[PDB]
Amino acid sequence: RPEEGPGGLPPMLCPASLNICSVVSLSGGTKLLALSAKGR
Amino acid sequence: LLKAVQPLLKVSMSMRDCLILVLRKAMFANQLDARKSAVAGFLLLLKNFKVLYNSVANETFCLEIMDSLRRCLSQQADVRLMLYEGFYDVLRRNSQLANSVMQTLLSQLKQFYEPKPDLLPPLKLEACILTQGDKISLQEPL
Amino acid sequence: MAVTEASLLRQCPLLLPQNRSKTVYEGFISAQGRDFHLRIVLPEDLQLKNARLLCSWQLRTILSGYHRIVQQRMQHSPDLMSFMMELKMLLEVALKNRQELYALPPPPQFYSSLIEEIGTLGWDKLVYADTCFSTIKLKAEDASGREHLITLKLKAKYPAESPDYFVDFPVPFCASWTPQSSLISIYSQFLAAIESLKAFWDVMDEIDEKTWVLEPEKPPRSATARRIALGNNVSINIEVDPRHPTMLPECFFLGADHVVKPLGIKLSRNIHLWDPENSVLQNLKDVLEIDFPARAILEKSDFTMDCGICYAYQLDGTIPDQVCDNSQCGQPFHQICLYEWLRGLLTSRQSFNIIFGECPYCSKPITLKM
Amino acid sequence: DSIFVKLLKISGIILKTGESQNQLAVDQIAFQKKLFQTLRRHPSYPKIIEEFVSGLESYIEDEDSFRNCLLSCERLQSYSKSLIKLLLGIDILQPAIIKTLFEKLPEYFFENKNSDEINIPRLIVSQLKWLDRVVDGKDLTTKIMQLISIAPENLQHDIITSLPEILGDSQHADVGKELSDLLIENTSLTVPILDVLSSLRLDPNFLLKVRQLVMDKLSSIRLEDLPVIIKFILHSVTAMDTLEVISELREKLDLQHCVSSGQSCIILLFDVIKSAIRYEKTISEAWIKAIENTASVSEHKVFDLVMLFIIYSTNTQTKKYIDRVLRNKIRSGCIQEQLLQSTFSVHYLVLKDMCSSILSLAQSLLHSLDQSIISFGSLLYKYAFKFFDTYCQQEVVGALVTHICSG
Amino acid sequence: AESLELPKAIQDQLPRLQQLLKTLEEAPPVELQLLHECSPSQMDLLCAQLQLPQLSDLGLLRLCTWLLALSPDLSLSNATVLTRSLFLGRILSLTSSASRLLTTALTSFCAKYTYPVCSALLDPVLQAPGTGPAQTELLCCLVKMESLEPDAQVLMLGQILELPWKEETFLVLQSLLERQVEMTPEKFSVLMEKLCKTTSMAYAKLMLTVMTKYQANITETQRLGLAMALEPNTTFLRKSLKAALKHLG
Ligand SMILES: [Zn+2]
Ligand SMILES: [Zn+2]
Repeated sequence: RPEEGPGGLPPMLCPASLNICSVVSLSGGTKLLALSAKGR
Repeated sequence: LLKAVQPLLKVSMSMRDCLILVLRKAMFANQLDARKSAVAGFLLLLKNFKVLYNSVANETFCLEIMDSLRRCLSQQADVRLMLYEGFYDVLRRNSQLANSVMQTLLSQLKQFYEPKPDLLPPLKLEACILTQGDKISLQEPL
Repeated sequence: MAVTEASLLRQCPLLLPQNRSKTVYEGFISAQGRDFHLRIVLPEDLQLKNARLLCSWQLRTILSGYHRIVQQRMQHSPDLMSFMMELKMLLEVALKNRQELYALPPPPQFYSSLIEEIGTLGWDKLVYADTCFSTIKLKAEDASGREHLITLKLKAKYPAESPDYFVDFPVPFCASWTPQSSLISIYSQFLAAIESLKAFWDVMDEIDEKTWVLEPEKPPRSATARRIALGNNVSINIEVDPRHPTMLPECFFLGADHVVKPLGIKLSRNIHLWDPENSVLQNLKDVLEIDFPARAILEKSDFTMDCGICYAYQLDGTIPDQVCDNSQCGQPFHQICLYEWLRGLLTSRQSFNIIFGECPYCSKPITLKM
Repeated sequence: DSIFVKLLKISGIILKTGESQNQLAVDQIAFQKKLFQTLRRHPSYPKIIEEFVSGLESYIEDEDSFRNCLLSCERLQSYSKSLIKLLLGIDILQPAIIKTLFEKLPEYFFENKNSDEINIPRLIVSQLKWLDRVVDGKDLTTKIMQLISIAPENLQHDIITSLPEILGDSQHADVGKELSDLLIENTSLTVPILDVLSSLRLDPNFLLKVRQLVMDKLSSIRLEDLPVIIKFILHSVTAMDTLEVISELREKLDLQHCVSSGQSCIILLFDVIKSAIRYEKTISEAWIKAIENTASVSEHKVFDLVMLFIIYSTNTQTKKYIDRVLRNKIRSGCIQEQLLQSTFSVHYLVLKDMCSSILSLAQSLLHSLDQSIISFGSLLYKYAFKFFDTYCQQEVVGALVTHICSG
Repeated sequence: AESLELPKAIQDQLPRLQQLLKTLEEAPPVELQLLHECSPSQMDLLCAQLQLPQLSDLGLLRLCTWLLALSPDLSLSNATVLTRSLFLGRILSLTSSASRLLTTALTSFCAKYTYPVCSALLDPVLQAPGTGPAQTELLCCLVKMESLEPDAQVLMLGQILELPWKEETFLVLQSLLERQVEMTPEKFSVLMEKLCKTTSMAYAKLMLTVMTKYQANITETQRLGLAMALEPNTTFLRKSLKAALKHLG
């Protein structure tokens, strides 16, 4: 931002990824590993 | 005081608008001097507050002050006679309102002038005296 | 009413006595058009010294940090009536102090009406809109062809209340808002004020271009002062009347006692030649009888106009302005640094708002007026 | 096809749409007297007036046409008076037109500064300014006053201000009385009233009466407005009115009650006083004669220092006299610590200015006997050194040394 | 007579509190945190025992100052009792315009506990007779308070709608309706219902202002009732109404 009044939220224009996982690199940027709902 | 001041006033806006605002309340006032002081202040504002801000935003402000001063031509002898001494000099340093000024004089002239020729007293001398309760006084020193 | 037979109904409409003996109250309490679930069990008698009071988890979340106040009011308070009065007013205060959690806009009027007015305006004006549609920023052009922005922050009800208008330009904008007035109305007020000031803008942009703006750097649109550089290691700052820009501004010179004098004297004698029909620069040229340097930069890229104490340019906004009255030093300083130094010295005596001392570099009399 | 429009065109005015100044084919005097004599020769001669103003009133239920009726008229042959003003040169139509003028004015309370930043209310009051004759001064007066009494502020402010053109020499004193009822009725509005009653033509005893109608409610002014009153009171001084007024005021005024806008307004206050006391030798001397006559109550207040110090700094003829009084009063078990502590805990920023003044005094006090006096002269130095500038601090230690080596 | 005892702490600490007040004619202690511990009945009893009404106007404000430093706040009730206790006699004494202090006082206090204050004072100052120039000026100044909250103005409006209306109860109401305060048609329609029942200027100004600022709120039903209300051209500035009146239909 104590914290924050509303949660107004962006998409990153990806589909429904269920079972997300994040690894924090800080090698670039943040680089994460997900499973799209269709099985990918 | 007010001659000294003006080098301030072409420079200033705030101070000019203050002087005016004050003189406004000297013109309705109770004591004698307030008027002849407020007259002297306008005469001198019109004189050197413009030859003729923007000229459109001087010709309306001058013609506003002049609207005030038509009142003073209404007021008694002392306050008039100051404007007859003053208008020559107003025109000299600020020529352009001659067309408003002269009419303003000419209208005051007409109140004493009998414009039918071969009518022998050509001037109204009997309305140029204010007599009430044996106070026999000049008003309008023609 | 007087009796809590009717006054309770009137002031807690949605509390339903569940038991015959008015011992279990249940239902809702009102607050800022919001009902909250509540079951308030009393003993067999009418005692609040001892009562139970259970909630929905929403309710407890909102009265976090007053649980003690709640317990105190239960034990100190006379009757249930005033208990609910105080509780309700307290909920009012809790929410307003967490005001940042609210503002669902009514879409059948809002999102549509706002797009309709944006249509009425035209899509060359707008520059910014938030994903929550709270903040907007718009452009207009001057006849000069300048972009002037205007931020608006709109509420759950824009047409009902005035949109808070935040604008760069210096003098305060006043917006005669009616619920009948709109974005176009206020845009037109903005254009009116714009076209009103244009002259002032013309003057400011003319100085930013043809002179070395010194103290303001990429100045914003609210700035009415302009610290201009002229000659070398002497400055003049000018603050301009927005309504009467062409009119004489407030003026003065920083720099050398020996340099600054003839500028003052020339200013005194010529100021009558000032004329508000011309531009500020075109009047300065004829009043001060000089032409200006236009960013004498690359030649003297380490000449040190800097403090000569801290050896830096730009101390916390402050600039090296105070100089030596000496041909051989001319060493600039800061007000801050020269005061801090001269305070220490034996030689230094303070009159009212002035300090006399020795210039650090050359040990000649130098004067500082705070 | 209305009597008004028809007889206006007969009398020689061009009555227009509403979008530009209405033309006039003939002289205004000729127009006025022609309209008069045409109605005179007309049947139902006192009764036509009602139909005349009925025609007028039906027309001006359009705002724009009414504005043109209010605006300066076009002169073919080169600027002239407004139509409503020109109707109001005529004695017979006047009272009714005034009545109708007044009647609807309060439609215009809320819809102000419409299109081209135009004040329909200030338009319409102005239309009365400097009538040569108003026939029924009393009727005008009583309506206009009922108007002030009811109407909201901004607008009424403008009316108030604009009262002294309007009123003829007839009725000023009447207006005098009803404003005095507004004055005791209304605190908010002491200010312009004050201006107006300064610029009207009045009896002095009346002005005295109202002056006290201030001072009883001087407790009760909103703070911003204190300054502006007090000037009046100290212009409402004669050589003979002085103690009386200062005495009441010197009691009445608090400086304790008044608490960032507070300190600014307080400064304004002392400045206004400062400017008064600057300019009346009579006031400075008399102030001090009406503090020392309150040596008796050892409950006299903060103001009775701050005034001395101010008056010492400001006025110099008095320097001996304040120091005499200050010794005589502090010897008496009056002015003490609790005062002097309180003065420099709140009123430093007032006194910051009077640096050199406090210390001229402190130097005068330590040269004395009577540890009571010298205690005060010390405490002076302690506060002086605590609160002021570094220059003041230097001067403190300077003068301390001077004692130590000589005294 | 009702045999109320103050909490034990208070009867014991009673003379500490009676000590403090004396000081304040000529930062808040924890003794003053004990005003909480008093029930308003107990407080009612105490404030009577403390002799709050006796103060200098100076002292009153200083104390208000001090009561506003309360963390936690005085409950809606004490504040009520207090205000009833502190001020009401003072207001009901008023012959002249209330002192700037009290101006300051009432503003001051009302600022924080604007509802408790004006909850307390509104009704009884108005159902009083001898209610005169000075008093009405205090209630006007209350409703022009910048603090005074939309929700609270409506609670104020809410509670003024309980009262007996005369000359004075319009003047409060106009000045509160001059702040363009939203309404249920209920409140609006009852303002109008109330309003419509008669030669007093106050009557008209109120009428005029509502017809103009609240046009947007007014049904035809209301307009007919205005029609009847100014039938009496005892009403002045009748012509003005009629325009506005007409302007709606
Ligand atoms: Zn430095
Ligand atoms: Zn040097």
